[PDB]
Amino acid sequence: PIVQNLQGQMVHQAISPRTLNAWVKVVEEKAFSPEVIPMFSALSEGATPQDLNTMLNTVGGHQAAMQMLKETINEEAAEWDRLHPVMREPRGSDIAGTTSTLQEQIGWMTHNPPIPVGEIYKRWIILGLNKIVRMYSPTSILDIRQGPKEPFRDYVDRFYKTLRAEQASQEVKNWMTETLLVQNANPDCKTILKALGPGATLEEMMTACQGV
Amino acid sequence: PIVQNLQGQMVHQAISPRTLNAWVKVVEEKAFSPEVIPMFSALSEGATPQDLNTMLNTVGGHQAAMQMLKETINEEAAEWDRLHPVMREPRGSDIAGTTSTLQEQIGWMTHNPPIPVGEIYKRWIILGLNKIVRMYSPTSILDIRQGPKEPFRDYVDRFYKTLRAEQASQEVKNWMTETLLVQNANPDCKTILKALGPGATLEEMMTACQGV
Amino acid sequence: PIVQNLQGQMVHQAISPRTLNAWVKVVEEKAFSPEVIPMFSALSEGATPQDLNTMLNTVGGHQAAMQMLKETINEEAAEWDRLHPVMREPRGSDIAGTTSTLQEQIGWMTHNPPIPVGEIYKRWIILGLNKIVRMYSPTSILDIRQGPKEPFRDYVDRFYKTLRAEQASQEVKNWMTETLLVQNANPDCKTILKALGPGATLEEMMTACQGV
Amino acid sequence: PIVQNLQGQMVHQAISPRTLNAWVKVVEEKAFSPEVIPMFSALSEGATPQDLNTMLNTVGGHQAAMQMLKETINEEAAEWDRLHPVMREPRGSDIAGTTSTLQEQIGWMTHNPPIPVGEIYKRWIILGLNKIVRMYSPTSILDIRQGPKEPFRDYVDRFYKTLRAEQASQEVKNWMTETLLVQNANPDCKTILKALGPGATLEEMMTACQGV
Amino acid sequence: PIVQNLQGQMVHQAISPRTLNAWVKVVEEKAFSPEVIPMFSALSEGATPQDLNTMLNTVGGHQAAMQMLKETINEEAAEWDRLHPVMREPRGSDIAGTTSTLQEQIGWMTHNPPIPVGEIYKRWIILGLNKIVRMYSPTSILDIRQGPKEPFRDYVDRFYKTLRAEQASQEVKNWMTETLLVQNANPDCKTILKALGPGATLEEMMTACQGV
Amino acid sequence: PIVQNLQGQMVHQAISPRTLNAWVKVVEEKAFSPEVIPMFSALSEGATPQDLNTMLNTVGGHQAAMQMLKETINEEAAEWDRLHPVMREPRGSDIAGTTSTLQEQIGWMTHNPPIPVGEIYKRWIILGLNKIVRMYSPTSILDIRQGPKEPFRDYVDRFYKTLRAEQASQEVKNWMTETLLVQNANPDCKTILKALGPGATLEEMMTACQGV
Repeated sequence: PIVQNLQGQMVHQAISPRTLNAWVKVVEEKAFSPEVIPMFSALSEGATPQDLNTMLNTVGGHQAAMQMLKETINEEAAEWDRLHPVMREPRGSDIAGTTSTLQEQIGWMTHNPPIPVGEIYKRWIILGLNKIVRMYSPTSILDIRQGPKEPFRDYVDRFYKTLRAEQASQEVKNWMTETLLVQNANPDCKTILKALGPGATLEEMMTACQGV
Repeated sequence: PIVQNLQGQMVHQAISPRTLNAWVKVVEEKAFSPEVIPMFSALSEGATPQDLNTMLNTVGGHQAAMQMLKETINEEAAEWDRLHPVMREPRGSDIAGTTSTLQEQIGWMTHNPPIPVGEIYKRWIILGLNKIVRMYSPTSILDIRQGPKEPFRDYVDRFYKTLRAEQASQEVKNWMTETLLVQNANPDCKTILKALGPGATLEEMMTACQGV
Repeated sequence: PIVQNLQGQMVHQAISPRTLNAWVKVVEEKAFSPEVIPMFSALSEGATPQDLNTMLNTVGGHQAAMQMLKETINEEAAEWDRLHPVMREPRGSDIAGTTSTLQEQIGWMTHNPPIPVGEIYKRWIILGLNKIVRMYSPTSILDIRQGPKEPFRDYVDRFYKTLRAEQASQEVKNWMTETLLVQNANPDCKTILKALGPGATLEEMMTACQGV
Repeated sequence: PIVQNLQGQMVHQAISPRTLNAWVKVVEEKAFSPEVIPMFSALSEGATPQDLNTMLNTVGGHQAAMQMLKETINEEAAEWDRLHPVMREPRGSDIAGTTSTLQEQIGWMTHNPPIPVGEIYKRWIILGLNKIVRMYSPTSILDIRQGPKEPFRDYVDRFYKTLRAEQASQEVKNWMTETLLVQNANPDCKTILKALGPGATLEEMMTACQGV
Repeated sequence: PIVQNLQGQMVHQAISPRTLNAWVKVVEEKAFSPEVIPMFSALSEGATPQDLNTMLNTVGGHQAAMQMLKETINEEAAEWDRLHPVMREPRGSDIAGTTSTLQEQIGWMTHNPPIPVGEIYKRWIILGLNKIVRMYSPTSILDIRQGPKEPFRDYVDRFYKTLRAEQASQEVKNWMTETLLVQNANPDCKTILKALGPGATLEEMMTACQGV
Repeated sequence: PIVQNLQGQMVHQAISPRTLNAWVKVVEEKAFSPEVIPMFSALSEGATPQDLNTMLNTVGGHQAAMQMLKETINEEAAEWDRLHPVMREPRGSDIAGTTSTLQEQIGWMTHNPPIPVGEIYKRWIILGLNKIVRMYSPTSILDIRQGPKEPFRDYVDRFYKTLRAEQASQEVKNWMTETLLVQNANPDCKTILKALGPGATLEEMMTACQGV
């Protein structure tokens, strides 16, 4: 993070060892389940590009995913260089924190019109983590179907946990929650849900189908 | 949370990783048992809408419940937009922290007459968590009955833990504690309780029925 | 708790998540063993009524006990209303933190002559926790008796752990420590203790009876 | 502890929940092994009598020992009252924190000539914990003897761990370390030790007898 | 680390016990897997040479590796002495924190033109940890080959985890990711990958080969 | 530690309970393996003699070692008294923190020419811990020999972990690393090592002998 020193100048605060241990535990245990993106944004809230790189580089496992992340960051950095022909003006590799010093990063982040290289880079990281979260999804929403004995609440949990990983825009997810959620319910359950009509909320669907 | 910087301006404090881990543990382990509402209010005490969204989005399981929560927040945000036709005046989606920046959220929360979008949104969240807590209750108070060998204290614990989840107003809960608590006691126990008359406190009921 | 802001005004400090987790662990594990009262007073040291309510409401189990606590607090609040007919003058429900805002609570607690609603309410809570601790005692001091093979130290531990829960005033507890402690010792042990005469301290009793 | 407020007046700091949990763990697990006295002095370093009472009252087990502690504190408080016939002048029960408010305790501890009631009371507590540590010693130093197959280092560990609990003054402990340590060694080992003569240090004794 | 005292002079902050326990856990558990270098740089962010030596000296196991580290630091210190013939000008052993006091180290690190002996020494340490990480790699990238039944994602994880340890420059690693990654895939998988042509990204390779 | 109060005077900071628990865990678990000396110096970084005594006195086990430590400190204190015939001038027992108050210790440590009794005493402690670490070494370097099937890396780890405990000066340790390390290698391994000649570094030795 960045903290102002008592001497009246902008200074780095090192990302806490407790925060790094929390992030490493998150990635190693949850294995790019979609709640990894909000944990990244939460743990990384004030991060410089050096702090962001520290979070990525300390992940030990999943080096296939962490490579997909690096090469996503490289194409985002390339598009930045294309959009911004040449404090310095930061190149994409400066925002990615590879060709810039910590003092340049703080210089940009605290400039009079701030150039928020920590936020820009955290966007490119979250774009890469999105791609990874989609790829690590073990199944796709059209293949989520309710078992003949399965509680509708457990099927709904599976459906929406899969729908978090799915790529499509909110208009398509709206269509999925309207149509697929009913269509993939089991034969007894689906009758209950159809009897509600198309406007049923998820609360109405679950409470109507509770204990079917 | 919000904290004033030493430079004399309002600034964000990121929700602590320890607080996020505590909240995620609460939701994942206690699975919307009613003590989740007070743990939410306790852990979320100073939260901006960005902090509130961070707490909701980091929950990994229970995505059926977390969807019921989101669509509750959306209808609360819609009613806000209806009640408040158009710093900006915050739209419901601004209070829900989706269409507003963190700097707008802090701007409202620290305005000279403060517009407390963190508190307003935390109300809408607690309304959704209430609906979820009721739905995740495995049984209803009229079906809580004492076993013929069950200690009256364990039945009272089951009864009042169920009565926390129940929807009804305090006048109805008063009626439930007066009538159902006696009526659903086992045949030996119920005689002891009836002998106290209708005015008995819960201490009087439990101490009279101890070791029946 | 209450903390003065750097801007020169009284402000809330939220009860720490670590303190809440510690209190919840205390209540859930120790199940109103008498050391719950001092842990409450220790963890709750600076608490406003909102903080006190947060501590009570986050307990998940023991909802029979937590109901006995609420209805104790209600009768204490009723006696306060009776003793104090009508910053505002706080009603009993204001001190219990149900009809008062956090800003009213801090207003009273930091008034020029402070009205210490956090301390008053913590007294009513400890009165209720006392009643609960007595009721959750599995046995009573006149039924604590030493086994023929049991070490006198283990019997003394059982006796005084029971004597903590017992209701009676210190004059009665003095009589209990003088008479019952000897009278309920096992037949070999009781001879050793009687040989000391009535003035023996607990150290003298235990050291004389060690390894009997 | 005591901390000066930013408003320029002496104020209480509540004993940390982590410190209380550490003390309770110490007492419950180590069961008045002699390292409990230094852990008490370490955890209690700045304590007021209210903090000291909080540490004692939160111990759940060992209520025989905690009673011996209370009645030791009472006789120390009685001797204080005898030595000091009557801010107020603190009575022994004021120093024990039972008849004094926290504001009186801080008033004495921060008086212009400070009256250090926290240190005085911590002395009386450590006197009681000493008596308890001696009584909870499972054996006495004259009964610590080396087994015929036992390593001299393990016997030395047993001997000095017992010698910590023993009551006697340093002159007597010096005699014990000189004479009993050799005299109670096993028959082969004792020959090795006798060959060193009476002036041998414990390092010389252990290194000479290593691997006997 | 270094922190300015409130008296207006540069002062040491001791490396936290939590940070030391975290580093010792990292080295002892992860056993110079390549994520040890970023954990070192993360935990050591503000370190003086005394703090760096404290991190190295507290490692208990792996004393073969920690000797390779010391003798790497010695040759780096020798090259520094060669490059810099003779506050003092720091000798290599001063930068390694062996012949310099903590007050000299802080004197250099806070000099008007700062001489950043903590950063210089942390470079020499990371050079030694690199050599160790390469040597502790159980296999080399040309020997990483996919099993006939092994998922391509697990092979990619093994390949890139090995490629982290490998010595070669980024141009050689680029060649390895282009050619060896395909060449060492199993016979069915390798056909899928070859069908993409040479320009395929790792995302394209993994998504094309998913569930082969 | 020592911290300046906001009132402008030097004051004690109590050694943290987390630091004491960390030290007690270190000593009890690692049992004077040589990494105990750097953990002591790390955890004790700012310690007064009272803090140092608190660290020693809270160790529960190993009372043979802790006695060797005390009597080492006593002879160091005696040599100090001999070297320094008589704020006061501190006697050796004042530096050992037994005959001095905490306010005398802080008085010396913050004197205008500081008399650093905490550092002096920490030296005497580390001298005693060295003697203990040597004595608790289960074997000596001339008896460390490689098994016929044992990996050379595991033998090197055993050798250098033993060489940490060994008493001798760096010139003798240099001779040991040059000659004994080869001489005590197993018959196949020793041929590989001899083929390198006498100038081989430990990296060269281990990499040449890897997988023998």
